[PDB]
Amino acid sequence: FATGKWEYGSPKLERYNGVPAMEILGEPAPGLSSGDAMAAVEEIVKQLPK
Amino acid sequence: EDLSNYIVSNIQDPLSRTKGVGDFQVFGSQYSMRIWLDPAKLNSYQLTPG
Repeated sequence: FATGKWEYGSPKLERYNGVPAMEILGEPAPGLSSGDAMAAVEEIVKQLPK
Repeated sequence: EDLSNYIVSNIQDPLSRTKGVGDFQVFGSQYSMRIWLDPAKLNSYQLTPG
């Protein structure tokens, strides 16, 4: 009375402030600051869905 | 009803975690899968609500 099939899931789920979220971490370029690095990150969220 | 569902789903918890907010009282509740039983069909199929 039972069968099975393969699917594609995620092993580690995470939430931030009560909503689903995903975590991206990195470093600035060598010889650069943190403020210009965060400013360079700040425009990339223009290119993501609604 | 959908307005109250939106308030308590997307709006309630961020302002409920803000500073100084001690209590929140909403007008209208969330969604819920309401199951209305009919007694005649329960009598016909020899069933209870239990």
